[PDB]
Amino acid sequence: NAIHIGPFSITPAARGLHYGGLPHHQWTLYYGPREMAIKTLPDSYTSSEVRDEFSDIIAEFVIDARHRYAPDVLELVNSDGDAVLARVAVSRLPEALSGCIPDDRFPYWLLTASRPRLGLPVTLNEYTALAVELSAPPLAWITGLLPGEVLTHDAEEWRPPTSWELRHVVGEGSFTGVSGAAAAALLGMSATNFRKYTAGDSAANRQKISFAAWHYLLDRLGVKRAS
Amino acid sequence: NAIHIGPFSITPAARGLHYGGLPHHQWTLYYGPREMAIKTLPDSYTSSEVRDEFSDIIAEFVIDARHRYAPDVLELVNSDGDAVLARVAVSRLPEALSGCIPDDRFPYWLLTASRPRLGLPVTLNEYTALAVELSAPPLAWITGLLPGEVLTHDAEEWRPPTSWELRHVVGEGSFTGVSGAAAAALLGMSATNFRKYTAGDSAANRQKISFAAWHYLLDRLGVKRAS
Amino acid sequence: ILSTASVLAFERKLDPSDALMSAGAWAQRDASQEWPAVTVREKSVRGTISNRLKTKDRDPAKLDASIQSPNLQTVDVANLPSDADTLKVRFTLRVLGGAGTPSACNDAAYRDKLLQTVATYVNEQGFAELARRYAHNLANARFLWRNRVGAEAVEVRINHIRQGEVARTWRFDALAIGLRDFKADAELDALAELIASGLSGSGHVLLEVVAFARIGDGQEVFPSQELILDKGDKKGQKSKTLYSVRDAAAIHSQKIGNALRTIDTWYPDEDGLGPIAVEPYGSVTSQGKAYRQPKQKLDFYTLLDNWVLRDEAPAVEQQHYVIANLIRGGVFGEA
Amino acid sequence: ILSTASVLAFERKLDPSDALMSAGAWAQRDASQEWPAVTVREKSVRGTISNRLKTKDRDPAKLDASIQSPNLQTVDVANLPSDADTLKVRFTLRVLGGAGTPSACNDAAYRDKLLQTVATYVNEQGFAELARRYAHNLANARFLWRNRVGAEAVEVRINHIRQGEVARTWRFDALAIGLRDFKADAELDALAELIASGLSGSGHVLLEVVAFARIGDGQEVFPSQELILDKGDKKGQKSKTLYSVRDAAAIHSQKIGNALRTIDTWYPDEDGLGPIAVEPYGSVTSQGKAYRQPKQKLDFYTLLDNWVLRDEAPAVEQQHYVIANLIRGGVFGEAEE
Amino acid sequence: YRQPKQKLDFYTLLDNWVLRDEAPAVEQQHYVIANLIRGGVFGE
Repeated sequence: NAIHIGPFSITPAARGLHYGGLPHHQWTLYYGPREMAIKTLPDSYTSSEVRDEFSDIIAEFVIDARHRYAPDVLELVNSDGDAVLARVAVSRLPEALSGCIPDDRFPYWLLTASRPRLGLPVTLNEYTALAVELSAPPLAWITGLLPGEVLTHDAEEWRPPTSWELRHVVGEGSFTGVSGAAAAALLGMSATNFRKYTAGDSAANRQKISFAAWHYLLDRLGVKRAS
Repeated sequence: NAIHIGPFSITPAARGLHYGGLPHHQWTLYYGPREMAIKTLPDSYTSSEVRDEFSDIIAEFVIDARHRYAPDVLELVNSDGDAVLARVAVSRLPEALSGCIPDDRFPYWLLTASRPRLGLPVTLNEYTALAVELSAPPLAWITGLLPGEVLTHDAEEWRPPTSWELRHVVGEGSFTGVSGAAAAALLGMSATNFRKYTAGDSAANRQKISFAAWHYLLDRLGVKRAS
Repeated sequence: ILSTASVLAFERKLDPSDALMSAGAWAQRDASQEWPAVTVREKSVRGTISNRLKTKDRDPAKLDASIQSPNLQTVDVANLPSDADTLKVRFTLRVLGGAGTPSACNDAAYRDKLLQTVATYVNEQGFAELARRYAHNLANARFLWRNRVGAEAVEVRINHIRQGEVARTWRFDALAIGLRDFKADAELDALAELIASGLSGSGHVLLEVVAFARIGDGQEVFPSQELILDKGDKKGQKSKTLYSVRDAAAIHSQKIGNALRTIDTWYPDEDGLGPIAVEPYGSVTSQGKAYRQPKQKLDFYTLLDNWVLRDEAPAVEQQHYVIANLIRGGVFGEA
Repeated sequence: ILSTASVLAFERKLDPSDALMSAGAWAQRDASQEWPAVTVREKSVRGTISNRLKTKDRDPAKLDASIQSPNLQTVDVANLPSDADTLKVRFTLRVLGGAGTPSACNDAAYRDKLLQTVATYVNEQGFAELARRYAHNLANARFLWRNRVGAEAVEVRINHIRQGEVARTWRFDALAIGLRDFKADAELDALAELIASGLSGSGHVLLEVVAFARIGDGQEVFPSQELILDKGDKKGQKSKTLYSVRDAAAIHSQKIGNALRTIDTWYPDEDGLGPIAVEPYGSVTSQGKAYRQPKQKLDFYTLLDNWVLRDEAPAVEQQHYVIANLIRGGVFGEAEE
Repeated sequence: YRQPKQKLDFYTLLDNWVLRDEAPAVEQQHYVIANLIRGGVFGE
């Protein structure tokens, strides 16, 4: 019997062995089609023990994925160049930047955090406009694990996600950590009609989600801003 | 034959008369169940002439509705009290305010624009957080004309809008001025399936819109922020 | 009654060594015993972004920012010396025989039925067809994978070694024999019947293979690669290593073994696409597609289970396929 | 209905070696076989403070105290011997051909669709234009990057070597042909004909490129520059490393390959800026800019998708650009960044 | 010498020349062009 923790799966190996006189079994931890770890555990283990045998590897993978796909940071500096006044984490670049060094001609500059800086001079009202427009949700790093073609705004290239992609955000094992019931209440549906979406295969009574419901759900969970 | 300009309707009066030797007709301009103006126009008038006979009254009603339901304005002042540095139009109040006068203890204050001011001292990073959270879309004044129960976030009290309410935002006569085809492309649907929504009565082959599609459409048109 | 065994395993035949690389000058190929080895080195590379972007055209400034801070890596490389124009690759091959017998089993009746089926196959035909195809794959230098591409003239040379000396030599032109079809020629048939004599258990055989390829001075050769797991992420400096046994560039054995058993022409899809390597659910990772899907009754497992348990033979080409899969060896059990 | 493949890869054509350097005197150019190599040495350097400073600096006491403690570096350098004035560069080149076939794919239909696309291209236009531009870039010594500038006279010989001996010969003056345009010439047309024959899968070609550049006595040359890695150094280490094969200064092969494909004159920005190298989102790194931005419809991917999937064949120069990018090779598909 | 609190270093003179078009005296222009003939790394 498998165990499912979000997009991860833990399976046994169908024929045990005797190590030290006691019967054991090999277990494998998968992330989609990629095998990550293998352990040998005895029997008389409940499923919670098999869970927290691998919990640390799960947490480390979460830490690395969070650090790698972190969004970019802009900052607001005065006319000298140092003494950053405020920071903001954006999800896109404001498209007018070109490599700059601040001088005394203007009292406010908006630079990047990367080292060969790009920058722009602002006047504290357009800065608020850019902060409103280009900001990033608190869980924007989950978008680094998604295929992109399920994330576009254009309706012509979009395709509905599969169940394995959909388990990245919904379910108690997912990275948001939200339930199916709470996500169903977030969309104004029943729990059963929402469970219809996450069956596993469309032949076994499963429907695709809509474009609008998918983007609105990504909006309400704080993953994609979806203006 | 009626003429429909968004939520407005222009009907003739079913039996004309002769004024100055020429045949005429009475016309009435409605806004839902409320009658607004009555004119007497001759025949040999195309529908464009009957349109711009009333265009000015339509524009004046738009001007008054825009001014009345305008959102509130906050402002950022330094330690003296005058010389506002930046302004922002919010859609809600930040819930921690209580009537204040700025002093020299802090260099930044966030006051209201109404006269017995409320205010709060900030430090230019939480100010950006409040600006990201509580800002207002460019067409937020259209929400003043809507019944509210079609605008709530709670799924238990929400009801779908009727066709007359739905003509406030979609259609060439609406206040946003967006087409049915463009709104259908904004939701990833066909034009015909979107025209299914705006028929007029559900007995005459018309379906209600969903909760998620309605809120996502209000998000994408810049009417309600819908976080 | 008479089910399949739960555990069942076969040892491989046609064991190759690893291939060793060395360089020298053409027309000195007959005196190639002191040719020096090819060594791997390191060099630095700076490159920019060249893949598809995840978001297509929503951010040009991110593209310029990625350009202004490019990527730096360290990379292994193998070259010929700047005064030699010929690669030399040498390995040995051992043929065993005793093809039918597994190395592990559960039911005695299962393996008895199995080896009597194999005895019937070997009584009908010899190993002559499979040995012909193997000698054909050895004639052209297919085991030079990328080093064969665009070469000028490539010639192989096989010796038969019984005691410490050579019994019979062969020479070929590997560009005469294409990679597309299986012809006949008397030298190739003599080699093929030697292979079939080795496969039958009638005697041991040991061959050594040497291939020369005229490439050009200072050009690039291609050994096998290795694993750079969890090492190209923190700084990403080292990013490619080549396999080398005792400071000489080398190819893995199983790459040569994969190159040898590309003889399967009987897969149902087409025949204008050339032979592939044998496999249960015969698949090519370079195209991401498995011929002999289990839906059609042409995979290895259903063919074997039909031949042994329901006791009807498939077509003779499918008998060639299942016998070649038994020659390859592996683990066949309930997983 | 016909979507694109998820995995796609093309091996490269136009494979060069890496070029190594040697030295001698002019008018010994026809005996340059025993010209010794140019080696690399080391030397010490003491530097000043000559960069911008932060605002919390520039208090002059701190500046003077910074000038008090100096920095001592070691540096690799390479220069001509003290009685020679000509630099010699030598490498070989293979033109492979068969540029249409991918090395990995998923859809068969996508594969033969683009196969018949490049077959229609190669039936309409030959390989004559691209081989003309390639032989142009071989003619002028563009692969000398910084050794070309400020040189007196530069001459380049090509030998087409078919068997173990020479078959044909070329000689040029590299600064006669500009780095700005593409003219016509009979010998250049014969060379471009040979290259376009090799690209079309007709024959087997192999060239040897030798360049002679007149610099002066004892002057400095420029090989490729390596990358040094050190984790919390002690401020006495080297700060510059040079590439060398078997104790002879050399240029990386990809530097030569980048100099060879500098044939893009069709980018929509301007015309007085010179040809650049063929790239998807065609970008040079010295400017830090990206011509063929994807918000314009002139990058490689949108041109390829409009040509293959929906049959909008672009302008003929854009077709030249796409075929050049296919000759370059690369990785396309859903290994996206 | 050319201490940058005095407005006579290379950087401030170059910035005032290129941006605000306050071209300095001809000897300072000689100094700036000689510094450009020297060459170097002028970035942050």
